[PDB]
Amino acid sequence: MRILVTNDDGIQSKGIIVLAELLSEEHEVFVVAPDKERSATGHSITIHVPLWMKKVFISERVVAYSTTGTPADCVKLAYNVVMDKRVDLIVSGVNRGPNMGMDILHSGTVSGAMEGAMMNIPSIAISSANYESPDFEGAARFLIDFLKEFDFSLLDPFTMLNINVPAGEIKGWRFTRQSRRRWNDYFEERVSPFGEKYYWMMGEVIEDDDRDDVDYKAVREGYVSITPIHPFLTNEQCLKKLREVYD
Amino acid sequence: MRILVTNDDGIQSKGIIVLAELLSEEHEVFVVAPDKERSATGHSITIHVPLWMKKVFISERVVAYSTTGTPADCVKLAYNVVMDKRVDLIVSGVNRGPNMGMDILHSGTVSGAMEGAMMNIPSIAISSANYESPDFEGAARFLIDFLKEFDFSLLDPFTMLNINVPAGEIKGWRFTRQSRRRWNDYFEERVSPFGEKYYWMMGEVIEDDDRDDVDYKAVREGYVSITPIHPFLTNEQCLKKLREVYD
Ligand SMILES: [Ca+2]
Ligand SMILES: [Ca+2]
Repeated sequence: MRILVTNDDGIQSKGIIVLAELLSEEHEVFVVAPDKERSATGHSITIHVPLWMKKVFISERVVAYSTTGTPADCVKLAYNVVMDKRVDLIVSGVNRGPNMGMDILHSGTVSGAMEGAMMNIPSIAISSANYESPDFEGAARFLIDFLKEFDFSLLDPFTMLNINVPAGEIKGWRFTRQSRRRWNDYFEERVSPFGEKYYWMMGEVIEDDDRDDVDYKAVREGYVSITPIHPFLTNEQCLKKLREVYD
Repeated sequence: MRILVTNDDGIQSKGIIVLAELLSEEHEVFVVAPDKERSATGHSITIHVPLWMKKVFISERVVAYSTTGTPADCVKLAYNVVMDKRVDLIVSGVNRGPNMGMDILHSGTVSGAMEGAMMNIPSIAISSANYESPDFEGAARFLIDFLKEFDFSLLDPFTMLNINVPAGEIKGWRFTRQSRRRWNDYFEERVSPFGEKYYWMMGEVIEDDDRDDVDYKAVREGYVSITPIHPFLTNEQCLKKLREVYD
């Protein structure tokens, strides 16, 4: 299987290296990731200026390239220029920290995998749900096992898998829905040497989902959270109501 | 989009001119076709003798060249010496007459596109389903409209689309599978002036497909037939059984 590995922390990140090396023992792995920190870049793409790539070494077992673009740019470039449109699976990660709730909208890790979903290529965004003490190997090992037990034909079109792995013990797998986890974010105001004020974004997490099958609850219980998501944001319930009211 | 256009009827065929002209209205078109009739040449290529090319005129925006080779040779030449290995799409046609069932194996039109598939370049073979009232403009116009509605990421690697446009009115299009339409060939015997007999190949068509989603049935109904085909001929079903018995 020809696998494309990418991430949003940079090609030199420990999370992507372990993932690539472990996947290289059984598959043909191609790594195309950002040449710098791309966390919180969401699904941004580069259209105003050109993109550049650089061949880098990360293992004699894998073909690697860094690009001046975003995670989504990396997937487009890998697909069209590095892998000759021959990609069997796309894995974006392993990210240091969780990617759950509404945070996935600005997640670079998720965007990489989503670009794959948009092309109907089986894709997975994988994150170690513990920023402080991440377990890249455990997440990678879990993935290798998942690839042997999961049947990707069950994946509907334009659908990818957003995966969050507990850092401690993995007590099992659980298919979940995206939660509404978000933040009470504010700003820390400060003053620069030249007398101009500046702001630092800060925040406290909000976990107020009443539903029992959401992503963070599963992870909280030591269970890997596997959420099938697609690039469609329509609020059907609301749409139906707006119509039965006007038109 | 850098598009390569070829055929099996010769660069002077009305079928290829109409097609190249329309595609140029919004695409960088290059035409590399045979300098002579090449219908029924299948996937033959020129390896025993040299290949020659000749600059030809068709449009002020379209770069054209005829060659002494087959449709397949044309694609190899076009790609390596005319388009600097930069081809986004290959379209072969528009052919005068259908290309469905087993007949696609000896079709020069199909082979032009199949060579592109072998080189892993998105390719399309397009034919007007009526030999006697062909409709080159209709077939070409359908393709232009189809391109605006087709997602090339869904066209697997080494795969091409074999398209047959019915003559007359198009009710719509369908993604079909290759049928087993074929011919019961035979020969009419005749004698030359010098007393030696010769044979003229003739034949009656055989249409005995029980499946409803095959190419010719869609065409008969007034629908464009679109079949995704590739250069892989293994009979998996037969192979499976052979391995079960000779394990
Ligand atoms: Ca990150
Ligand atoms: Ca022909």
